[PDB]
Amino acid sequence: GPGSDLGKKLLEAARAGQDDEVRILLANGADVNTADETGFTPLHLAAWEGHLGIVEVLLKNGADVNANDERGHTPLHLAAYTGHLEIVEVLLKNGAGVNATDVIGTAPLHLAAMWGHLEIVEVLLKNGADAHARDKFGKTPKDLAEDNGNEDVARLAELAEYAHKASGSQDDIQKLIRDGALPELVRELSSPNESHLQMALWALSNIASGGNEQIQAVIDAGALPALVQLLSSPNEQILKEALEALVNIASGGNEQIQAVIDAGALPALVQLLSSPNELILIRALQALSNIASGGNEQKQAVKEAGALEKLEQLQSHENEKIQKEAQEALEKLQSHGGSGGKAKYK
Repeated sequence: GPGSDLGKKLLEAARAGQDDEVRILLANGADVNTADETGFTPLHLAAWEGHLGIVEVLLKNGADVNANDERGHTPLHLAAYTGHLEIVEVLLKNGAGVNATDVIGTAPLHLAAMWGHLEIVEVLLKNGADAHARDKFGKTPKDLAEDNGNEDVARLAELAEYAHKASGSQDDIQKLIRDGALPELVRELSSPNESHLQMALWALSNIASGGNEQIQAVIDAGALPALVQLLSSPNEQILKEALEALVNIASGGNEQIQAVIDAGALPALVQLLSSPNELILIRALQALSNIASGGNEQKQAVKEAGALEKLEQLQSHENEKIQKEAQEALEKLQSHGGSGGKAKYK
């Protein structure tokens, strides 16, 4: 009874995937945010049915990306459930709320995880989804993935939970270590899945940023050989994250610095000073500078690795941050100019 036939026709064209009809109806003033008695909008229908072009046209015409239906689902919930990755990406690019919850506390990540849509899980996490969100019954995305036998999703969610805790308080980090997360994180430093590597590297690097006792736990779990071997990765994001973890470990005591050297870091760090990626270059430089802040045995190892000549070359680098870091590292190694301080990635 309520509602116009023009709005009804737009809903039906969106559901049916009739792209030109959607265009024509919108051109004739059909309300892009038409909602039936259940709060279902054209954008909900297009997301559920997987019509990417229509999703894009509706958003271009002002569709409410965060419209809720009568059970609290948004279009992002529906695209995540039905497995439409590009639609998920388009919705998020247009402002979809990644942590929207329905009337029982279910978020889009719950639905993607429960139905095994791994890439969607990755995209939701990258856009800030709460990995440990609990619905009204206490279930997390990991719980639902486990209950549905999606172990790949469950493992990523577990690593994302660890990474969240590792960015938290000192008590959070201490509980992570107590509960035995470090061996799992280190094991994942050999994973062929880049998403696992990234989560594990973030968690371990963040743990190593919170004091020498926390650095020692990371060392004792065996992280150093894996971190060093990841410096041959072809993926620049992995290189950056592995280097940040090594920077943090090398901010510790001289015996911890020596552990970095003994794990083989120096040849890779010196070579990485040649990277055209200046974020990679400066992190390798900061790792070497932290190592040079150790004792004379550590300083001498850096010199024997050939770092002096490369550091001198960097004094003419166009990047002035690199120039300054290089000068400070050289002064640390040669002329007791060790006020360069310890680099740290918090």
